[PDB]
Amino acid sequence: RFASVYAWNRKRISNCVADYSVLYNFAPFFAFKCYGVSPTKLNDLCFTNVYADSFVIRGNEVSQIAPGQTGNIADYNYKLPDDFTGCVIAWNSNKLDSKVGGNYNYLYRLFRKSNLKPFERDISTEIYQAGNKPCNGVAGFNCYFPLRSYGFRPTYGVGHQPYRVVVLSFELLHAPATVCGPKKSTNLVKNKCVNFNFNGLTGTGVLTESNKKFLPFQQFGRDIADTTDAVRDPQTLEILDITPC
Amino acid sequence: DIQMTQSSSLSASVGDRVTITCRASQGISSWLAWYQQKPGKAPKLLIYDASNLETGVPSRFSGSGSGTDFTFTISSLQPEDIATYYCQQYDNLPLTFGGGTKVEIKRTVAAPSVFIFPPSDEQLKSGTASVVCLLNNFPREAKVQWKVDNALQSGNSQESVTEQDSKDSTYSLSSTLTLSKADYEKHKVYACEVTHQGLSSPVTKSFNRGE
Amino acid sequence: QVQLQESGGGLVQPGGSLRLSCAASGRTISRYAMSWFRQAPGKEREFVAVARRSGDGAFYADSVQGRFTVSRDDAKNTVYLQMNSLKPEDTAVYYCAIDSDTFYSGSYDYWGQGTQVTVS
Amino acid sequence: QVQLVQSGAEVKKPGSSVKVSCKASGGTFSSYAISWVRQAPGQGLEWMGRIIPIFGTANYAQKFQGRVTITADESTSTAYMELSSLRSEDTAVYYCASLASYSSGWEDVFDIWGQGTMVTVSSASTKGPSVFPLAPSSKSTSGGTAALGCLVKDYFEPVTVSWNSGALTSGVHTFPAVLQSSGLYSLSSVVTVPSSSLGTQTYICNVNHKPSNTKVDKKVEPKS
Ligand SMILES: *[C@@H]1O[C@H](CO)[C@@H](O)[C@H](O)[C@H]1NC(C)=O
Repeated sequence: RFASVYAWNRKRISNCVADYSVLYNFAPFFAFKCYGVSPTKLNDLCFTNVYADSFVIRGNEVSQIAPGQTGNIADYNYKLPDDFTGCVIAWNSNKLDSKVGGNYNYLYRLFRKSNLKPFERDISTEIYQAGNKPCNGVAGFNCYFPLRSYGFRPTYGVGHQPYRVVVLSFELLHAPATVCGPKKSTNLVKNKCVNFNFNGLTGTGVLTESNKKFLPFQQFGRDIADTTDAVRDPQTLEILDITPC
Repeated sequence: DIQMTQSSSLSASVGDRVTITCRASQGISSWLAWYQQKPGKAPKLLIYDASNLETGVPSRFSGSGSGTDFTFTISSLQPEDIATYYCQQYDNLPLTFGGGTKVEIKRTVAAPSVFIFPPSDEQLKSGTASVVCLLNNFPREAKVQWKVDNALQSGNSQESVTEQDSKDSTYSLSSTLTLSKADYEKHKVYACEVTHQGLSSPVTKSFNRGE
Repeated sequence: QVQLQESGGGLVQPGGSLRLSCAASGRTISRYAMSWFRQAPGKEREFVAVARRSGDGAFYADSVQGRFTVSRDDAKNTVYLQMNSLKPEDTAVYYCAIDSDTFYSGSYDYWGQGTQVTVS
Repeated sequence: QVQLVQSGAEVKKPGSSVKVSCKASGGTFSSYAISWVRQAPGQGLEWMGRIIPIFGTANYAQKFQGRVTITADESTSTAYMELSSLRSEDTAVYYCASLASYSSGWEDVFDIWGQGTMVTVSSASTKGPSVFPLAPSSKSTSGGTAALGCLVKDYFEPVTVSWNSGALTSGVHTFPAVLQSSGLYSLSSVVTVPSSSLGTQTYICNVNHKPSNTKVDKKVEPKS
C-alpha cells in the first residue's frame, strides 16, 4: 500500500547500514534521478539522516517531482526544496493500482488558498472559500471539494497510468552521522601522511593526537576558511588533529 | 471474469489451529480481505491487508499468502468463533465474495432423541393430516422416511435442520409429513422410521386409524 | 446411510479387554477404515485403535497398554480379536465406527450398535 | 466516528420496483462513500454497485445494470437504491456499507456496515398465521421424556412460537423459514419435556406475528 500524493507517507531512516546497491539493482525502477549525489557514490557516503516520502501519481506528472518545479502537484501536494539533495525513484504500478473505473483511493489537490511550502503537508480537506458568496456547505465555482481522484483505468495511456514514486531526502551536513553505507573500516594510522575518510569526510594529511578540549557534543573542528582542523574517531571517539603533509 | 472458491465447512475444538484458503484463477495483487459474520448478519472486517490486522480484532486471528493464493488462519479457536468467514477479492471493480467457510465449535457426537406424534382432530377435521418426526441433540446429516401400510414411500415430508446448538454443538432435525385426510384413512398404519449418522437401526414408530 | 451391527461376549475370566466383534452390511467397507472409541463418564471420545488396511495389525494409542489388537476379515464384514474377555476397568461403554474418507486415516465416523457389560 | 442505519423490511410483487436507502450518518457526507452489496439466502455476499456522494461517480455489477439503479444526495445524506423488474429470485437481504477506497490510500474494503434490509417477493400479503397443537398418544413416552408440538402454517415474516408463555426453552426445535406452493410460509416449534408431566402438568403453546399484530394461544392434549 502506498499513500496518496496528498497526506503523503514519511519514514525516518536512522542508525542503520544503507545498502544502496540492492536499491539500484532493482529492475522496475525505470526512473532514478539524484540531485547533489551520484547513485554510484551512495555506497561510499554517510549522512546525518534519511527521509523516505512515498506516494502515487500519474505517469507524465512525475516530471513535476523535482526541485523548483511548477504544477498542481509541485505547488499544492508535494514541493521539493530548491537545495534538495537526494534521489527520486519511480516505477509503473499498472499491475497493482489500476482498476477499470475504480481506484478512487488515490487523490490530489487541484487548488489551494496559497502555494504549499517546501516539504509541507496539509492533512485537512476543508472546502476552499470562494469569497464572493458564503460557503458553509457544498457550493459552485470555487467552493468545490479540493480533492479529486485519478481513477486509474487500464485503458489510460502512459500519460495517465499510475506510477509509484518514493523520494529519498538526505541531509548532508557534518553532525552525528548514522546512516553510513556498507564501507568497511580500517585500522587507524597516526604520525604518517595518510588518506583518511572519517565518517564521509575524505582528505589527506597527517593525524596526530589532539590537545584541544572538544566538548562532548562536538564532533568536528575548523580553522579559518572552513578548514577541518580536527576530527573525533567514530569508533574510539578520540580527538585527532589534521595537518597537511 | 475473476472468481474464487473457499475450501466449505469445518469443525474444531477450543485451542486447536485451523487454516482456510480461497483459490482463484488469476493472481490477486494481495488485494484480498476476510470478514467474520454470523449466518445472515452484518459482517465484521478482520483482515483487509494480507499482513495487517484492523483495530479491535485480537492477534488470535491471522492470515498469510500472496498473489494467486491466500490462507486465513486462527491460531486458537474459542467459543466466540461460532460463525462463518468470507474471503473477499478487491483487485478490480467487479467486486465478488467467496461462498463462506463455516467453522463450528466441536463437542463430540451424541445420540438423538427420536420422537413422533400423530395429528390432532383440529388438523384432521380440516381435510388434511400431518405427522411430525423428531431428532434432537445430535454431526448434522440425517434422513427420515415413511412406511405407511408396511410399504416404502418417500418424497412426501419436509425436512428442516436447526442451526448448531451452542451448549453442546449438537443439531436438531424437525420434520413433518403432510397429506390429505383421504391419504390418512386409506392406510391401516402410518409409520416414521428415522435414519441418522448414529443410530442402531431405523427407529420405527407408528400409529393406526383410531389412535 | 450404512448399517453397522454388534456382536461379542465370551466371558471366560477377568483378563482385561473388550470383545469387539463388530460387523457391517450394505457397503464396501474395504474402501474405508474401521475404528472404535470409548466413552467414560464426562470424557470426550479418545482414539483407542483402528483396523487399517496395512495388514500389520492395529494402530492404537498409549491409553491401552497391551490389551487391544483389533483386526478385520472383510470377506465376512466382521472384526476379530485375540485378547482375553474383560475386566472391571474396561467395562466403560464402547462404540464401533468407520472412517468416511476413502482410505484415509483421519477420523470422521459413522458408528453402529453397542451393549452393556459387567464382570466381577 | 461513523455508523450507518438502513431502512426497514419490505415486501412487494414480482416485476415491480423496490426502493431502499441507507443514512450516511456520522462523519460527513463529503468524507463518506457508500456501496450496496447483496446477500441471498443460501449464498455469500454479492456486489450491487458503488456511489460516491461527493464525486458523483457510480457503477454496477455486470449482471445488475439497468435492473439496479443507484443514486445519492446531500440534502438527505443517503444513498438511494432502486431495483426494477425484480424477479421472484430477488428475495434477499441488501446491505449498505462504507467504501474505504474513497480516500487517503485505503482500499476497497468495508470497515463499517449497516444492519440490513430484507426484501421478500411472494404472491401473498401480510396476514396472520394459522396455528394448531399436537396430540401425542400416551405410549409415545420414552425414557422419561415426551414431545410437545405447536405448528404454524399459512403465515406471512417472523413468527415467535413460545412454550409456557416463553418460560420453557430447554430442547426447543424450530423450523427455518419454509414457503409453500401457495406463496405462504410455515414455522413449527417442538419441545421435549418430562413424560410423567404429560397429562399431570399443564403446558400451553403460544404464537405471535408482529407484522399483523396478532396472537394465538392453544392447549395441547393427548388422545388414545
Ligand atoms: C567498534 O568496534 C571496535 C572493534 O570491534 C572497537 O574497538 C570500538 O570500541 C567499537 N566502537 C564502538 C563505538 O562501539
